[PDB]
Amino acid sequence: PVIINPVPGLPVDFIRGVDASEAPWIIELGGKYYDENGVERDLLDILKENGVNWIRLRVWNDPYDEQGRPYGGGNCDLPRMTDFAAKAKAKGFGVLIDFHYSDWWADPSKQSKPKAWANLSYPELVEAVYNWTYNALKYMAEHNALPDMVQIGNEINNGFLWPDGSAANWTQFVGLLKAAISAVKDVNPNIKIVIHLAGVKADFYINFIDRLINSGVSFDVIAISFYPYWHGTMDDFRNLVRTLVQRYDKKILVAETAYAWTLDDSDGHPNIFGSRDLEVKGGYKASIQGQASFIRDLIAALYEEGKDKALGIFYWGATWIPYPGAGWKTGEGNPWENQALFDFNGRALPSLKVFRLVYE
Ligand SMILES: [Ca+2]
Ligand SMILES: [Cl-]
Repeated sequence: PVIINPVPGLPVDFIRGVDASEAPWIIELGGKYYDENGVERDLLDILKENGVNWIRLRVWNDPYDEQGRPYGGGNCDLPRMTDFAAKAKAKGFGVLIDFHYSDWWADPSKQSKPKAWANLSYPELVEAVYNWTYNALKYMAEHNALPDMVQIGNEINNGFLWPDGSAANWTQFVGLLKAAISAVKDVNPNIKIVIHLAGVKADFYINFIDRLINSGVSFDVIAISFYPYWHGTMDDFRNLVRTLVQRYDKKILVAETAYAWTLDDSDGHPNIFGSRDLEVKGGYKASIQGQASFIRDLIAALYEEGKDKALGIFYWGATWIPYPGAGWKTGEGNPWENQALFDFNGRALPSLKVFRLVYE
C-alpha cells in the first residue's frame, strides 16, 4: 500500500543499488528471504524484480581474531564477499566493492590498520595496500566477480589507516590512497575509483576534494553517506550536489543511506533509529510509506541537481534482517532491522518497489 511519484527523465541505467554485505552471513546461518507475496525466493531475485540493479559490498581484510573466531557485523572477508558478488554479477547486477582497509568497521571515527599492518613502517605499508589490493581484485576476477566500481576506503573524511594516513599526514595519506588506486588499475584500468565521504557539509567537501585532486589522486566518483537523521535535511543534500557538479567534473554517488520503516524492535537489541527523536531530524516519518517517500525523493533530488553527473544511490543495511548470530557484533544483536527493506520475518517490504516505481 505504498504511494509513490515517478521521477521524470530518470535514466534506465541509474544506480538503484543496495548494500547487502550482511546477507551472505545471514543465509549461511539459515536466514530466509521472502518476496512481495511472502514465498521463499533467492534474495538477488527479489532485489532484481524490485528494481535493484547494483550491489554494494564491504570487504574487511581479516575480521577474525587470533583464535579464528569471527568479529561479526556480517563477517565480510574476501572469500565470502566474492562468492556473493560472483552470483550477483552472474544475475546481471553491477558490483561496487568497498575495501575498508581494516579488519572491521571503519568510518571517520575509527580507521584501524589491519592486525598484520599495525607495525609495518610507512614504506612497507604502501607495499601492503598495493599487493593486497592487487591480489584481492585478482581473486575476484577469477571467481568472475570483478567489481565495476571500487571504493578506496570507507568514509575517509579523516583519512584511513590511522595514524599513517590520518589526513593530518596528508602526504602519507595520498601515498597510500594512490598505492591502492595503482593496484586497481593494474588489474583493470576500466574499474572506476570511488572516493567516499560522510556528511553533506559542502564547505568540507570543497576543502577535502580540492586538496585531493591537486595531490594527483585520480578518481572517477565522489560517493556520499547521507543519513538524514544525522547529516541534514533534503535541502542540505541538494546544496551539496549542485556544489559538486559545478566545481568538479566527476560523478556523484550516494554510497550509503537509509531510513526507518518502523520504530519497533525485534531481537531485543536497541536500534540506532530508536525513538521519534531521529524521526524529526529526518523530516520523514518512520513508516513503510515514509521510508519509500524518502528514497524516491533522494533519487529525485540527486538527479534533478546532479543532472548528467548523477550516478545513483545505495540503500545501506537493506538485507540486514533480524536473525540469531547475524548481529552487528559477535554475541550482540541487530541495531538496524527497522531500517532494512525487509521486515523481521524476512519478507520484502512494499517499499522495496521504490527502485522500480520511480519509473513509468
Ligand atoms: Ca534490534
Ligand atoms: Cl605527512
